Amino acid sequence: AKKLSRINGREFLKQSFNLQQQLLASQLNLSRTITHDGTMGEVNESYFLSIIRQYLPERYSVDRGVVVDSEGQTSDQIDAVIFDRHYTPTLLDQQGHRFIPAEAVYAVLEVKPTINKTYLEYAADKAASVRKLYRTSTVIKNIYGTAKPVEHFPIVAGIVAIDVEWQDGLGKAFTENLQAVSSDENRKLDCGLAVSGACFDSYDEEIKIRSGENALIFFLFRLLGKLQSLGTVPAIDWRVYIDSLE
Amino acid sequence: AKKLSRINGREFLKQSFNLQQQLLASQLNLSRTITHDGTMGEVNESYFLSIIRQYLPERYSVDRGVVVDSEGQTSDQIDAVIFDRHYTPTLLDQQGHRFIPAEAVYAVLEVKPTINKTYLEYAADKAASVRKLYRTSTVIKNIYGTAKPVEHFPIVAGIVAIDVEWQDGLGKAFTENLQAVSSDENRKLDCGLAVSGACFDSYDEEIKIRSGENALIFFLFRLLGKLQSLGTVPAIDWRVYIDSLE
Amino acid sequence: AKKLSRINGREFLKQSFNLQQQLLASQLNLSRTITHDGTMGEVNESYFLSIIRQYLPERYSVDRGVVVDSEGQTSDQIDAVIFDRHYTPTLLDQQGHRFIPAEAVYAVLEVKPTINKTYLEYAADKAASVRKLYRTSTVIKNIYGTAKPVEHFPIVAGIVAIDVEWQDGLGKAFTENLQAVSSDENRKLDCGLAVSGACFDSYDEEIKIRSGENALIFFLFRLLGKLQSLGTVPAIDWRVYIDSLE
Amino acid sequence: AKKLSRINGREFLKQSFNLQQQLLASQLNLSRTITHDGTMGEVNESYFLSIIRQYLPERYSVDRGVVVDSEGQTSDQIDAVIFDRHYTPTLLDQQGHRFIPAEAVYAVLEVKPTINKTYLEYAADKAASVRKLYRTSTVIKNIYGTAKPVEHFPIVAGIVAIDVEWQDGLGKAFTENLQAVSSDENRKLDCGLAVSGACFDSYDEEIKIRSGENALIFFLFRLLGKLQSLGTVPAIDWRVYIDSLE
Amino acid sequence: AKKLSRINGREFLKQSFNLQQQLLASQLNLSRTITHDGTMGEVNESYFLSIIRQYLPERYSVDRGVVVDSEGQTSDQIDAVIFDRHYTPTLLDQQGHRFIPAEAVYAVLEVKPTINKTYLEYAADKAASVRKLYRTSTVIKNIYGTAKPVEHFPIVAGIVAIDVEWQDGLGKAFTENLQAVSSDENRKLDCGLAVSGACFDSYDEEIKIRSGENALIFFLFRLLGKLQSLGTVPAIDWRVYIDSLE
Amino acid sequence: AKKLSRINGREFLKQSFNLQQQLLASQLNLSRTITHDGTMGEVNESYFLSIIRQYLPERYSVDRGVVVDSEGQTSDQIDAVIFDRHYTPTLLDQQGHRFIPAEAVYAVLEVKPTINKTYLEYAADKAASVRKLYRTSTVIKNIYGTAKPVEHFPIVAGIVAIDVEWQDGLGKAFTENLQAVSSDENRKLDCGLAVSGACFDSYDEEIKIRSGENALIFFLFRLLGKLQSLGTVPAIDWRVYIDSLE
Ligand SMILES: [Ca+2]
Ligand SMILES: [Ca+2]
Ligand SMILES: [Ca+2]
Ligand SMILES: [Ca+2]
Ligand SMILES: [Ca+2]
Ligand SMILES: [Ca+2]
Ligand SMILES: [Ca+2]
Ligand SMILES: [Ca+2]
Ligand SMILES: [Ca+2]
Ligand SMILES: [Ca+2]
Ligand SMILES: [Ca+2]
Ligand SMILES: [Ca+2]
Repeated sequence: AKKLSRINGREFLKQSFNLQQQLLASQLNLSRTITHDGTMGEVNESYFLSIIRQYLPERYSVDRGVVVDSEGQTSDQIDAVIFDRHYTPTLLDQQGHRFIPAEAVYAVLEVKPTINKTYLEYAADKAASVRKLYRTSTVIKNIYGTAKPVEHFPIVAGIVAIDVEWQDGLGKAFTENLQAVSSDENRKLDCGLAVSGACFDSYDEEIKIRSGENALIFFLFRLLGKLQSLGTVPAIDWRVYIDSLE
Repeated sequence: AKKLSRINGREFLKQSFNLQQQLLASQLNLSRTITHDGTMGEVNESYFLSIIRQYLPERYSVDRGVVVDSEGQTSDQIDAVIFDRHYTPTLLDQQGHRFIPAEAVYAVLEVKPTINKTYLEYAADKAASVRKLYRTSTVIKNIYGTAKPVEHFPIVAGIVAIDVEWQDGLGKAFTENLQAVSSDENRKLDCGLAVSGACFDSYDEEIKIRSGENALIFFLFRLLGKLQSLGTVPAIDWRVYIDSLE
Repeated sequence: AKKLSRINGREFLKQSFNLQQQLLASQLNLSRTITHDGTMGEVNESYFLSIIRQYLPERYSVDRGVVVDSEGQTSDQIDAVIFDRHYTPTLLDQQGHRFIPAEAVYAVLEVKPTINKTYLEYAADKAASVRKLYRTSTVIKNIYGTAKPVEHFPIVAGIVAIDVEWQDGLGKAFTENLQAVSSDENRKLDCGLAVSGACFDSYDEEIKIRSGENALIFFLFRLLGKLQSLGTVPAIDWRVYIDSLE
Repeated sequence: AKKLSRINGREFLKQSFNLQQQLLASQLNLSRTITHDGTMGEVNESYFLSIIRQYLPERYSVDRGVVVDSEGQTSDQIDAVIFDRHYTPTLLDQQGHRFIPAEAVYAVLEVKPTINKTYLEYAADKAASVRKLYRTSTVIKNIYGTAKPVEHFPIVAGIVAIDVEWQDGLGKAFTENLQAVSSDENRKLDCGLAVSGACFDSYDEEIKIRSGENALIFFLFRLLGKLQSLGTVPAIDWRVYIDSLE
Repeated sequence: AKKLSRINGREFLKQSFNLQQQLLASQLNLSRTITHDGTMGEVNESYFLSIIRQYLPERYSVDRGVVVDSEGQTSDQIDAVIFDRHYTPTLLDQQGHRFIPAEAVYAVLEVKPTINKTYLEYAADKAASVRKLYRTSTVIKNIYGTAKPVEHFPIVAGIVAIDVEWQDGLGKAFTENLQAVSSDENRKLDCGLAVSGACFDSYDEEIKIRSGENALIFFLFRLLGKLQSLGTVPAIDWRVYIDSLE
Repeated sequence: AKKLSRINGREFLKQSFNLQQQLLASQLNLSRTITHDGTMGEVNESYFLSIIRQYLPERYSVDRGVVVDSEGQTSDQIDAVIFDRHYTPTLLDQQGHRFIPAEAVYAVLEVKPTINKTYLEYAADKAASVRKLYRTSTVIKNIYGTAKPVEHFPIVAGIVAIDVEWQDGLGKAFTENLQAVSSDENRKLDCGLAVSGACFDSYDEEIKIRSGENALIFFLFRLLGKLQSLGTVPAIDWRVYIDSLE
């Protein structure tokens, strides 16, 4: 039996996130093990989806699915999409199998067995499949009148994995590979999380890396801040989703 | 067995709405049949409510009930109300039996057996019972300070039915009857849907009509756009719902 | 059997709130009785939470828990917190046991056996435990650009109880005790409700008191108005919840 | 303000039901008023459905809809069906618009403006539309082996209304009319509730009537007992719902 | 960053429970700390309720509230009741504030700061307040006919706490105090859990104690087995909850 | 616009299933297309899970995950498991990522791009990974006393796909391949569904095949019957999931 004294606010905050990080590591590694490293099934993104949905403000929705645009083009299948449903309609889909208008998307994340060159490249491919889609923006009626259309922001993209393959972790080889992957704005990976205890992002332009027990809390609060900086999705042009129909 | 090749984004969008249109047609026509054309019970609006709730952005709530104002006046029973709950309180009601402050209302729709003169007139009567109610508007605290009260918008009103009775569909006789019904701003019917495959609206001032497989997707996206143009409900004056109480 | 004629809108509004007031009185008094006036357990705040959650606009969340700040400091256990989750993250908690960032808080209420001097003082102590916590505010990206940080508002605090102990109700002795308790901005009690049928608030600076069947509807609409005047919580500085972590 | 002392268990039980009875009376009478006695819309059964769903054991499901049998025959639209979903499949319907296999049904109730001869006859017609449908019963695999098919029970049927029209309440004229209506096993009305404060049933063969504040609690506990006596629905013959399909 | 290899089934089972044990320890100890050892509020039982609800088979319901019998008698306020809702009605209550018929109860648990003599005695007092209530049992209609009434079983009772106060844990002093408390069948404590890592039960008549990382999984599986041995609650006599009403 | 007359019960039953079959075909084929025939992601089983969960009686639970036994052994990742939660505990998992005791399992289904030899073999491999796991069975307390342990039944296994690859559909080549796959009781595929419009099963020992619009309704009702014949899962031995723990 553990000797328990008292728990203070800082300690409880750390534990509330680190124990969830350990739970995610256990679940995602079970899935990686059972699927033989993603070769006999996809790593099960569901518990990651649940945790990020629980954390994120309710202005954000979180699910897996496919992104579509008003030109009829589709992304690849995306493991985790962070998107708007407060202002943007739902295309008569349901939880676990979304078909999302590109205008609604804030961020996308791919869940892979490990952070390595191969899987960074795959996650960047998924990102590009979303960022290549066309997005509309229209005027906005509000308390102060009608605002001009909001400029689109770059969609945030990342990778979530069980661990980091390089022996030195997220080190020089990692940053060189990330710099090379992110040599195309459609392919940029802004952030990533390994639930064994590492995270990175380029939100401040320079690559910032964290390791250890607080990786999840760092990843989530830093992502919160990046999302904050984006504002709300622009107003979808409803005309363009019906203009080719008879 | 059907020969299935591949499904593209445009095709999936069309099917996702047209198959729901067919499902609604089947359900609403069952209800029309069982009730002997609305004479032994009301056409069951519940599946329509579910579909429009699923489609609409989450800033909108959808339910059946009664609308009330700060003068104690009530509308008739309304089959489908699109309304705000993000800023406007709930009068201790529950799903399926709402008692809604008039300030919260964006739109109302009546579900009837068919689109014909009699049922257009009934749907216009229901609309007028809502539009006659009194609505308040107060100042709005926001990030930029306090905005002056927002001007009210006209509530949108429409009809949903199984089919269209005129042999020529939504044709010259229809537009003349709609023009005559909508000769009173309280009675105007802005839009309508027959799930057999027709829709209309006057959102662009002229009457625009669509028929066939895409009626539902047209109706929903055009309604989305009309709603977009309205902004958010004005801020309710909380004083007027308690000013006659001791 | 009661003779029932008809029900009008004003009458239904009054009943919809007064019958809920009677239900709350019955439940809270059962809890007060079973716990021997709070001495063998806390008065069960759950049904109060349900009613205020049902009434309040969906921009507000309602639950019990603990408030924490970016300095690691905690409030006492709070019976009812009205707070934001639309813009502010959730610290991986669940319903009934929240751990809430101080920036999210609009109001706090303590549930006690009765309104008397002792319990007013306890409710003021709980309020101060929340108001002493540190709150951040950052710039706000929005359709019109980026707004400067929003100034914090004073958190609203109150007391909910079964009845009022003074024989004269909320009278001269009450207002003197409330004036003395509220001689410290951190300890101010802005409002209160006794479900036997009394309420008070200082929203208009002078103390306004109501008694009888409409106490609940007065309390809720007046609180709605006070909340309205506050706007939305300022934007949390995400940096300060991770700045002490390695 | 009301003087509140203490609440004991018996008192809380009575209040928990009588206050809900008053709430239902208020809601159903609002609906009766707004619809002009059922002539401009159906009385809204939704709050009744919610209360009986809340009370009844979870082996029972409660909703509105249509009952269908394996011969393709349908009942009329039914305001409240008490039915099984634990052993009996759902025909891909949703809440508020059920399409229920006759084998699943325990009881049906019709909601009308008042208890009078006309509305008793209508409620009996609805009952007969359900009881005329064909029901199957097959062997039952269980811990002790396989049981022979269970014999069907008579479906329970009743009426729910706002009040009772006869000046003498549920008196001699009522019992004579109920005796005449229930002169056909398909048309029998086993029970009824007027939320103004009356109930009746023939569960003990003789007609038993209650009036006043405890009408709802009597109706619900007596119905519970009648349901108890029926056991679980027999096992549906899955073959008969697909035997006419190619 | 942690080195992660693979996760096997046994390892994942252990982690899935031990990490939840650590989470509960963190939460319950926060609550114990904030409330100053239960003296400024009750330890928050909500997260315990969530975990046991999640684990237990769906034949069991779990909540806090008060137990009542057909004689109008009430228990004290109970932190966690495991009870039936599949066969036994709900007395128009809601989650977090149940008013439960004694016939429905399988088990009760009290949440306290620590396992010590004082808190064992308090948990035994709570148990006795439930076990003293009167329970009915009636015949049971089922596929094989009608069974005679089922004999009542003893309600299971226990204690949940953060840790164990004795320096030697659940040792000789503990077993002597538990033996003395459990010298009255109404006061018997069958089991207990300290989330720091200890559990006990007398399910096999002798006291069996476990310590360490697997305390939660032991407690839950052993409780599952004890519950299994009880069968389903007997059939409530519906007559006795209405026999004193007019 | 379609000419709509009336809808009868048989017609509505057929449409309610066939339109859902068309919806599933559209969704699953979108997923097959976007994933390049399962090579760039798994076919999204989520909408299939939703439909079968909606249809099946509530004694059955439906989800994806991994099956585990009391020996610590795991199945492969399973796309759809039909299992018990009414009597069998949940191993602290959540929807979309279940970790299921083998004793709880009634059936398993694998979702693949098409019915062909390769994918039949893969679905049989998944089945065997579940059927190889160890299952316990203990005595059962019930109204009639204590029953001896229930004998285990063979788990049902199948395949769900978009279409059938053989030009002749489910013909001679299919039945020979199914006969060869099912030459090992652990590998037997009892049933399958192609949402383009074919289904098969061996529930009656001989292979029965259906094609066309009614494939889904046939598959679901025939599966219902097969499940019916199995009874309820045996009672899990709670001891064996904790016997290797210290
Ligand atoms: Ca287009
Ligand atoms: Ca993946
Ligand atoms: Ca007024
Ligand atoms: Ca209607
Ligand atoms: Ca800090
Ligand atoms: Ca309190
Ligand atoms: Ca048939
Ligand atoms: Ca009716
Ligand atoms: Ca009694
Ligand atoms: Ca306690
Ligand atoms: Ca074992
Ligand atoms: Ca698959």
